[PDB]
Amino acid sequence: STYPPTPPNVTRLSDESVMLRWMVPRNDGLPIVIFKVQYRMVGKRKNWQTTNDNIPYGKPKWNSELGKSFTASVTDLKPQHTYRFRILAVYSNNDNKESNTSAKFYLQPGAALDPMPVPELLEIEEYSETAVVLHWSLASDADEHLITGYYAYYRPSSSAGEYFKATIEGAHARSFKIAPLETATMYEFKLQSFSAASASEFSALKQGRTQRPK
Amino acid sequence: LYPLVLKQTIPNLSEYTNSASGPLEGVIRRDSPKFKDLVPNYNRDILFRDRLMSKRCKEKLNVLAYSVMNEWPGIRLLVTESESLHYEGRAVTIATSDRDQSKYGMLARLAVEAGFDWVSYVSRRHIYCSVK
Repeated sequence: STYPPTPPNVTRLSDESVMLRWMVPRNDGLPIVIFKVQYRMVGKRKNWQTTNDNIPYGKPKWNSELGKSFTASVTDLKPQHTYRFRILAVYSNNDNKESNTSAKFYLQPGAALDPMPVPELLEIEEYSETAVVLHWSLASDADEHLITGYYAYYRPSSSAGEYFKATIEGAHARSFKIAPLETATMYEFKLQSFSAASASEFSALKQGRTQRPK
Repeated sequence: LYPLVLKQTIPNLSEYTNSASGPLEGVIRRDSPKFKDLVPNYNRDILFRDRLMSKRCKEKLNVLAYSVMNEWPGIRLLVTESESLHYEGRAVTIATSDRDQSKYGMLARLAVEAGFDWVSYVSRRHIYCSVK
């Protein structure tokens, strides 16, 4: 049998893009290989659009006592329109199962919205052979009440692929372990603060390597 | 080569556009001067739930027929229907002979591989394919 992802939750990233967050609940059904992301406009003549990314399930199997949570962006959206979003899981037998759809989400213009604080990203802690720890700071001014958390973007250095994303909740966080990562591998990392309504400019892009097996 | 998911389309764009199945045309009737061009497919390894199709439709439907059998030895392709291109013979609605809806995403991928110009995973019941 095959257990579906939860409906994605949406935050606005820019005038033309959003971040989606979902889970797969702990279950003994078939493994998921990838997820696909779909969106559709609420309104006229409207069909489901599929984005080009194949989001890999990754490892480990579960990242909590509840399931495994995932973060992914959808970009190139038309501003000032209402959308719905859903996630489709592809299983190890090549079948697929879609989440319930999100709530209607109006893509706001940024004029009424307040600038978010840009994290200042410190050197990447070369933590272990399979993990790295990001550290950052917030400028003195920063209205931390504005922040729900941080979105981290990372990929192998020089890779042309899309960034992987991860979510860390809590305005007060100032560090985050990214794991599991490939061993002896150079990654590039950038970080933004986010709220439901928006997200900061990016930190500097920082490079950091997992450890080399001795 | 991932299978398609529900509502996915390859190539990832509109049906009637260029890079896909190209433009719509004349709706073919019994009286139509076109009607003589719609060919029957008497491939024995394709199940029909109808036999009358366009020329390119047959070409690709035959490769897919033997591709299905190739991917799954002993399985057969099922054509369930032959304002879209159905009245022109240029679109098919398909499934598998064993009715394994879990294969449909895979079947969709096989229709792309088999060289259909535009494949659409329209429902859990069946896959839509078309040619230019």
